[PDB]
Amino acid sequence: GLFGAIAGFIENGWEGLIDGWYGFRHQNAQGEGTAADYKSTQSAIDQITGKLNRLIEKTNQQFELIDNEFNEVEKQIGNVINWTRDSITEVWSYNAELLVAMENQHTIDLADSEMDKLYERVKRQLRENAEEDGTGCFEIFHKCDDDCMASIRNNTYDHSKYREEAMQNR
Amino acid sequence: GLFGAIAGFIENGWEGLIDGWYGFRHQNAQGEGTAADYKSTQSAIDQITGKLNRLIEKTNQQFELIDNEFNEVEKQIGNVINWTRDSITEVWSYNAELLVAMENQHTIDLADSEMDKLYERVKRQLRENAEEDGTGCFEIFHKCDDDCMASIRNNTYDHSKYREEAMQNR
Amino acid sequence: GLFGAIAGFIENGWEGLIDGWYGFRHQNAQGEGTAADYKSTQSAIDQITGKLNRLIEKTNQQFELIDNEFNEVEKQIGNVINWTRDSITEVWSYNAELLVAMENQHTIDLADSEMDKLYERVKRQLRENAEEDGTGCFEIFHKCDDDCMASIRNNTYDHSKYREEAMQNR
Amino acid sequence: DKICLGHHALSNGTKVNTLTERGVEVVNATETVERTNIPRICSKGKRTVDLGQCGLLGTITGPPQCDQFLEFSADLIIERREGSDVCYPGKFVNEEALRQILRESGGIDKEAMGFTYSGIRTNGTTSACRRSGSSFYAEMKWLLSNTDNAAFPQMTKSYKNTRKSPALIVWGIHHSVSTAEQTKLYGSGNKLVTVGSSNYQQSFVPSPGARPQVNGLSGRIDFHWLMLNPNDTVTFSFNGAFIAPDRASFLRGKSMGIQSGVQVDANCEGDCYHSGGTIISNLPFQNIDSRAVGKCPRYVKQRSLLLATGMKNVPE
Amino acid sequence: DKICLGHHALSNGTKVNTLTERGVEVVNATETVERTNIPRICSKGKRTVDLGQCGLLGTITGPPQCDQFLEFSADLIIERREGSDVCYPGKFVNEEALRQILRESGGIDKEAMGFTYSGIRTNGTTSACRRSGSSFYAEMKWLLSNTDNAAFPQMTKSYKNTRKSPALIVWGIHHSVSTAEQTKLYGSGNKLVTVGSSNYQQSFVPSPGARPQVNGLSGRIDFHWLMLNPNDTVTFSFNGAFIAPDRASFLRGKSMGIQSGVQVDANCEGDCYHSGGTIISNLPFQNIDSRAVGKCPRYVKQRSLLLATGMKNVPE
Amino acid sequence: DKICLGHHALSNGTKVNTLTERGVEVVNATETVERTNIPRICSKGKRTVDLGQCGLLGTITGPPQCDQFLEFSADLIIERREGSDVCYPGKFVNEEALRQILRESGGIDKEAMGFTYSGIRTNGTTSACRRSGSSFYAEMKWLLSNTDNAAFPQMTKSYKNTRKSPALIVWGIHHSVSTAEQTKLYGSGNKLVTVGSSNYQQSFVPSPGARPQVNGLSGRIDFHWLMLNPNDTVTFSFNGAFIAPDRASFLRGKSMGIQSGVQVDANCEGDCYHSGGTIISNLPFQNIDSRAVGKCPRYVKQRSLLLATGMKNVPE
Ligand SMILES: CC(=O)N[C@@H]1[C@@H](O)[C@H](O[C@@H]2O[C@H](CO[C@]3(C(=O)O)C[C@H](O)[C@@H](NC(C)=O)[C@H]([C@H](O)[C@H](O)CO)O3)[C@H](O)[C@H](O)[C@H]2O)[C@@H](CO)O[C@H]1O
Ligand SMILES: CC(=O)N[C@@H]1[C@@H](O)[C@H](O[C@@H]2O[C@H](CO[C@]3(C(=O)O)C[C@H](O)[C@@H](NC(C)=O)[C@H]([C@H](O)[C@H](O)CO)O3)[C@H](O)[C@H](O)[C@H]2O)[C@@H](CO)O[C@H]1O
Ligand SMILES: CC(=O)N[C@@H]1[C@@H](O)[C@H](O[C@@H]2O[C@H](CO[C@]3(C(=O)O)C[C@H](O)[C@@H](NC(C)=O)[C@H]([C@H](O)[C@H](O)CO)O3)[C@H](O)[C@H](O)[C@H]2O)[C@@H](CO)O[C@H]1O
Ligand SMILES: *[C@@H]1O[C@H](CO)[C@@H](O[C@@H]2O[C@H](CO)[C@@H](O)[C@H](O)[C@H]2NC(C)=O)[C@H](O)[C@H]1NC(C)=O
Ligand SMILES: *[C@@H]1O[C@H](CO)[C@@H](O[C@@H]2O[C@H](CO)[C@@H](O)[C@H](O)[C@H]2NC(C)=O)[C@H](O)[C@H]1NC(C)=O
Ligand SMILES: *[C@@H]1O[C@H](CO)[C@@H](O[C@@H]2O[C@H](CO)[C@@H](O)[C@H](O)[C@H]2NC(C)=O)[C@H](O)[C@H]1NC(C)=O
Ligand SMILES: *[C@@H]1O[C@H](CO)[C@@H](O)[C@H](O)[C@H]1NC(C)=O
Ligand SMILES: *[C@@H]1O[C@H](CO)[C@@H](O)[C@H](O)[C@H]1NC(C)=O
Ligand SMILES: *[C@@H]1O[C@H](CO)[C@@H](O)[C@H](O)[C@H]1NC(C)=O
Ligand SMILES: *[C@@H]1O[C@H](CO)[C@@H](O)[C@H](O)[C@H]1NC(C)=O
Ligand SMILES: *[C@@H]1O[C@H](CO)[C@@H](O)[C@H](O)[C@H]1NC(C)=O
Ligand SMILES: *[C@@H]1O[C@H](CO)[C@@H](O)[C@H](O)[C@H]1NC(C)=O
Ligand SMILES: *[C@@H]1O[C@H](CO)[C@@H](O)[C@H](O)[C@H]1NC(C)=O
Ligand SMILES: *[C@@H]1O[C@H](CO)[C@@H](O)[C@H](O)[C@H]1NC(C)=O
Ligand SMILES: *[C@@H]1O[C@H](CO)[C@@H](O)[C@H](O)[C@H]1NC(C)=O
Ligand SMILES: *[C@H]1O[C@H](CO)[C@@H](O)[C@H](O)[C@H]1NC(C)=O
Ligand SMILES: *[C@H]1O[C@H](CO)[C@@H](O)[C@H](O)[C@H]1NC(C)=O
Ligand SMILES: *[C@H]1O[C@H](CO)[C@@H](O)[C@H](O)[C@H]1NC(C)=O
Repeated sequence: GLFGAIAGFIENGWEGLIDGWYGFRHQNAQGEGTAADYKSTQSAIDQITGKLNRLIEKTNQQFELIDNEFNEVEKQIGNVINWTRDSITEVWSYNAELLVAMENQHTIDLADSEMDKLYERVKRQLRENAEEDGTGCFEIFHKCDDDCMASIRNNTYDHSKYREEAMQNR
Repeated sequence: GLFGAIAGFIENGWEGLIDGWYGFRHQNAQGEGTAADYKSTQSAIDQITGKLNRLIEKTNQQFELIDNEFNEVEKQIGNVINWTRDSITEVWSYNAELLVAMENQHTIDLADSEMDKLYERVKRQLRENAEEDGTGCFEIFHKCDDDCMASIRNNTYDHSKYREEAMQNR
Repeated sequence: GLFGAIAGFIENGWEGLIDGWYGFRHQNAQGEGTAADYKSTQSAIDQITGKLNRLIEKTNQQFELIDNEFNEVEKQIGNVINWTRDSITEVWSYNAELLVAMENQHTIDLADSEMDKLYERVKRQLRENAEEDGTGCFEIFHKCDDDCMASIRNNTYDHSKYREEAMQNR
Repeated sequence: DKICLGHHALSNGTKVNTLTERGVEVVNATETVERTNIPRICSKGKRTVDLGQCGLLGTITGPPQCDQFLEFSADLIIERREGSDVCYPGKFVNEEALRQILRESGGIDKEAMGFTYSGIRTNGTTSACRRSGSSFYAEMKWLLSNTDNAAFPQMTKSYKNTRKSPALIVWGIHHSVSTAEQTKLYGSGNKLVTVGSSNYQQSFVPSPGARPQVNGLSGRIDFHWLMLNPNDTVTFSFNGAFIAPDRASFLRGKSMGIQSGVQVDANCEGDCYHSGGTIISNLPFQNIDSRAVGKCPRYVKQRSLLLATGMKNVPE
Repeated sequence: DKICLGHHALSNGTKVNTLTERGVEVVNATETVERTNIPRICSKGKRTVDLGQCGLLGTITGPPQCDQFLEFSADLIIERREGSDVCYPGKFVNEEALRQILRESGGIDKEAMGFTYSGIRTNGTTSACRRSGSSFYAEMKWLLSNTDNAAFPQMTKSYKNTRKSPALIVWGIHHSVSTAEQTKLYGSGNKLVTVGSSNYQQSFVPSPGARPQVNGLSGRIDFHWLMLNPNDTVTFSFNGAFIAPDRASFLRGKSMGIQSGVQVDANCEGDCYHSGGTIISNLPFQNIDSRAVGKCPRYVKQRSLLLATGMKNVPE
Repeated sequence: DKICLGHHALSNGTKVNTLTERGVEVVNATETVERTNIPRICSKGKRTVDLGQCGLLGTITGPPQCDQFLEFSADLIIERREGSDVCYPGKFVNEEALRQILRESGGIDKEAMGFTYSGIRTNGTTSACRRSGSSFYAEMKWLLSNTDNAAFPQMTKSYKNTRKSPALIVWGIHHSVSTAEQTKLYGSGNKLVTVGSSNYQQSFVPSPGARPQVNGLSGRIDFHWLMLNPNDTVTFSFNGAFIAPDRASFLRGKSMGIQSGVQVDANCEGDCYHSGGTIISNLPFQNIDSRAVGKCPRYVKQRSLLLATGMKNVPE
């Protein structure tokens, strides 16, 4: 994708993450744990389902028969009709192929985007108390227990409380 | 948007900012002030008006009457004509809906993009003499008077002059 | 572009860089040197050539004559035919213009994107041992010889080896 | 010591196409092209008329197989392969245009023309039209000369449409098996039938001669028609060889007409129909039949076009 | 202590649609679909011919209401509902094709055919064509038999197009009220008119009989036509019942033809026209009339499609 | 002290268009609209039939210039401006429809109808059809009356299509120069030719009269046709003025037909053709000819539409 996180600086996805699309997997003194990020999962899902509601509709435009399967119409008019129908088929076949391709490109980039936005959000919370690993991980210098991880996941992590510790640990 | 600034890490817009699209609102010892960023406002405006000049044109392609409102043409040819016109209407109605939707998506992302580019520009100027708040604010450790703010707004802020001060203030 | 690197925070391109699309130009005690980044060059080239393989195809849909250049058909049917053909020409002329324009926008943004991804990759490697200049340059505080530059270019630069030096040099 | 961001993934993804790439795997994807047919005509909630052995144009003239269809009413009209417009061998001039008018008519209402005849026979029948013995088209009258070889006198008959909608008028021209048998039925000489309306001018001289035996008979009847506007008058000057209208048809409203060889089904609803059945789908495209009618997904040549509904799949 | 980045916003935005969402509010938006009609035909700078009571096809044959239109010249031709192509009741065979030719002709230039007649009458008139008393189509001649019941002798008359562009040739066939009155005008027997050109072969026997009274008369004239190429010759063999061309029409250049029931206006300019008026707009789409002609925005079914011209609106 | 990132650039770029901008310069770009014509018909690997002086419809009736084309076979059929469908001046009714049928026929196979004649002449010829002296259409027979002014007796002849594909049947109607010369050839009276098939009903009375001299002759032959289905029978009742079919045509398979005035070339291959030649290209669009046929790029009005294949060019 255009934002270089999915199939980018993050090596791969997690098959264990069945809770949501995006998540945190932490490592500390109390072991290892994993949890989904609701907010980002939801932004992606909503935007995608929004694409669907737009495309999954049929028009109220009625078309009637202009030729006959049981009793062939005059050849000249029949050939004009077939030519016209074939031309229209060529137009819609093109439109459908382009629509789906450009939608799929945008879907993939948008998903990649949401991951990046989540990644950056966490960086801004952890200001100065952490560093960029480079694989989608934040090395935390101060002691961060499970309670501390939960504060990160839920937008309540006060950096100033631990700032002195992690600063010194530089 | 895809860049996560507008309706993203920035909480909301400013109704007081009538000068331009994007701007700086600062806070210091001398109080509070606000001003527009010309360069970013202009990149967005130019790119948007460029979309418009492309779409707001009509073709030089002339079409003539093939049927008659006062004196109905023969029914068979009349039905082929109506079917053909209705098919074309279906094509253009689709094209117009898709064009506007994909343009609007791109406009919104592009506006979000320019805000992000402006945000990053300032970060690079302020290297090491400031930190990311996380709401679209740079906390400046050294003393930055109105004269100092103007240097930031106008690409003349020499970070090395204040580096020693703000570094110590870590 | 949307990512603000090409014709953005990087001032301009390099006419000397004939090796690839993107590259590193370094400066140190041993002088100055330049080299292409294969990986990013290749991502851009592959994605672009992928656009081409999609567009450079013609359909297997055969169309036959419905009118006559040597012996004009009846005027009424002839005018319906011309009107129908002209309508289709109007559709494809529109489609072609939009396709190329939206492809070109995406190509330019994608190229800008790859440059940004490369820029960020290097930043993550150099964590704490360097700073953002703001023109697309990393000022390295510790001594980095040509051997050291090659380690950066090839994803083998161990930051922890030089960390103590560059940290002190803050 | 650390906290890591990631995303979900599967062992196997679903391949889809993008602007840049063919067959990139994503977490989930859905089909945009309908391939599922229902092999029935889904007519739940619709006034439906299945013509079976009655041809659509037969509803206007009335051969025996169309007796129960002379004044039908419908939202949906179904023509069948076994349908026949005629009993006595013949065809309609400008047939397909008339079919199109009738397919969307919403059915027909009939009204007496009020023609009275003097000095001629009106009772002409045949073995091709069977209603317990010989008969004729229910809405028509086979006008003959009083006795064999007798002169068919130059006649004038007129009809004014005194209603608010166009009247459909139909008349036949009989082409006998020989020049002799034309004289037997209608007397000798050059038989000329003329028809004139404000929108319309035409004339009809017959043409006796040997056709191949259809329904056992070598004669033909040419059916003709026009749409007579409100307050307009139509006049019939004829010298013989004329199959006169008894009733006129008026159109009830709106309908859709289809051709099909599958059964009707009042348990499923659908608005998109083709000869093999009904396409029920909200998908924007279909690859079932390019001649589908009603309110349909757009026909496209591709079997399948998958739309990504998930991120790119990057497995372990 | 701090410096903050932000963007502008309003209390209320303008709702628009995207790929992902319906009704997202943005700072500013503009309409891409034209809904504003001008209820006049905007003809500023254009040679305009408003036919009024003259029917377009009447300009070729010349009934009294088309006398001032026999050699007109135009960029823009306007047909009106009150127009009539005929004085003496009748119609043109292949009428709509001829209209299309004439709508874009740029008008017509006329030239004498140079037919001379001997042994017949050429002065035939009627009360339907009024030019202070009885008259006839200005560009035609009603050819009659010298006296009542007199033989109309088998005639040959020819005309060579000696010009660089196609000639438009028109002739009429008279269908009298009775078989008697055909004999009165042109003598008895089977009247046969034949016409032959390098592109063209056809024949015409008339058909007398009673039509309803139009303009007080029950007779009809069938007008027919062909396009005679440069250096090509056309021959008229006729035995009566023939309305002969006096002049031939040549096409001046290029025009556009429209139908409308609104006034002409030389104060506004426009290139897109419909019967209710003119669409003046640079917008790429219109929802006013799908049958609009000229150089138009594309007709679409949606009333409105707003295009964002500002960022997303995120209010306080 | 430092390491810098950058990208490549040129002094001069290639201008292209985007959604936002006109003429942005990029590093590299390629054309999406084909402008290169090959001024030959590229027929490598295709069974090709260049008709030259033979008109396509002449292959069915057989004037001298079509003698080598009576049973041709082809994937690609080429009509030329110099082509002529006739020797004896005349034309086909419904000509263009027949051309379309023949263009994609894959050629024709011929078979004897098996008509036997008694009490009439079958040897009728002319100086217009030259095969070392006077001749006639190879696949037809000019049916005449035994001697001058002799009655042409009312005849019946029938033909059953006993094959698995539709038969193409063609017959002519002779229109003599005068009413006299019609009587000379076929006797006096009203000549009536009738034709009847399960799909088909029509009749033909001729029309003698003076046409202009084409090929030195003022007579015309009207050629007519129908498609006779498998197991169906067609009957010909005629009283004279009839050009009878000797053979019937069957369609071999599939072909494409084109019109062109350039040479054939078996060294280049192509699937998209127009009168000026062949468009060989993989580009999705072409601006050469909107009436190009075969498998073609889409015709568009723009000369050129460049597609960026490189990043934006930002020079020093
Ligand atoms: C009654 C009489 O004088 N002769 C009878 C023969 O005609 C009859 O031969 C059969 O004729 C059949 C055709 O008969 C009809 C028909 O269409 O069924 C009978 C209709 O009454 C007559 N209708 C009118 C209005 O004239 C109709 C009409 O003449 C023609 O259809 C018009 O072309 O003909 C049929 O051809 C049989 O194949 C043929 O054998 C014999 C048979 O038993 O009986 C005679 O009494
Ligand atoms: C003059 C004469 O001998 N008889 C007069 C009656 O004919 C006339 O009856 C009226 O006839 C009207 C039709 O008259 C015309 C016409 O079209 O106006 C007169 C034209 O000169 C004649 N033109 C030619 C070339 O023959 C024309 C033509 O015969 C027919 O239109 C062709 O169908 O007829 C009309 O029908 C009136 O309604 C009818 O009363 C009476 C009336 O006063 O006067 C007699 O002197
Ligand atoms: C043989 C005879 O009695 N008289 C000869 C004149 O007819 C002839 O005058 C020339 O006639 C030419 C037309 O001749 C044909 C033709 O088409 O070439 C001859 C055909 O055999 C005849 N075919 C049939 C089946 O009848 C054909 C036919 O009558 C008409 O084409 C039908 O319209 O006519 C041509 O018109 C010449 O321009 C004309 O001079 C003279 C000439 O030397 O010789 C007489 O012996
Ligand atoms: C127009 O196209 C239709 C098909 O869409 C042609 O009809 C088919 O013809 C083939 C071969 O002739 C048959 O096998 C099919 O049964 C037909 N299908 C249908 C739905 O009718 C038709 O021949 C074409 N028209 C002309 C004039 O060629
Ligand atoms: C083709 O469509 C036109 C409309 O675009 C039909 O004409 C309209 O018919 C309705 C009802 O019959 C009238 O109320 C309108 O006045 C007509 N509008 C116009 C612009 O003519 C027309 O009937 C259709 N053709 C056929 C053969 O049905
Ligand atoms: C339909 O369009 C064709 C062109 O695509 C017209 O034919 C051209 O006519 C012009 C002027 O009449 C000639 O100079 C060209 O030689 C023609 N080109 C071709 C390819 O035939 C044609 O006239 C139009 N049809 C009608 C009925 O007007
Ligand atoms: C992965 O492979 C198996 C092989 O049997 C296949 O059945 C399955 O559908 C694949 N998974 C997905 C999600 O397509
Ligand atoms: C995957 O997409 C399908 C649409 O075909 C949908 O029914 C389903 O909800 C989706 N499943 C998951 C696990 O996301
Ligand atoms: C038809 O004419 C009658 C007069 O008898 C009148 O009542 C009716 O309104 C007219 N209708 C139309 C459509 O002209
Ligand atoms: C917001 O609300 C008012 C209510 O009267 C409405 O009139 C106004 O148009 C709205 N503002 C915008 C910019 O649409
Ligand atoms: C908003 O857009 C309209 C187009 O409808 C334009 O006239 C105007 O310049 C714009 N106004 C502002 C304040 O941006
Ligand atoms: C028509 O023929 C004449 C010979 O009299 C000649 O001058 C003229 O150029 C010809 N025009 C064409 C188009 O053949
Ligand atoms: C730049 O300018 C020269 C002027 O001669 C021109 O020929 C050349 O094509 C240009 N370069 C490119 C890459 O277009
Ligand atoms: C530039 O694009 C052209 C396509 O027109 C291609 O042939 C060539 O490989 C490209 N050249 C370079 C130097 O990238
Ligand atoms: C035509 O009829 C014959 C019977 O003689 C039969 O063999 C053949 O199968 C029939 N073909 C069709 C298509 O009906
Ligand atoms: C039909 O009517 C006539 C009376 O004009 C009568 O003579 C004849 O017998 C009738 N025919 C039949 C079969 O009832
Ligand atoms: C018309 O012309 C003829 C001369 O052939 C003449 O006898 C007759 O009186 C003329 N008619 C009129 C009304 O002047
Ligand atoms: C053509 O055939 C007839 C026999 O019916 C014969 O008399 C005549 O001479 C033949 N004509 C020619 C030119 O051989």
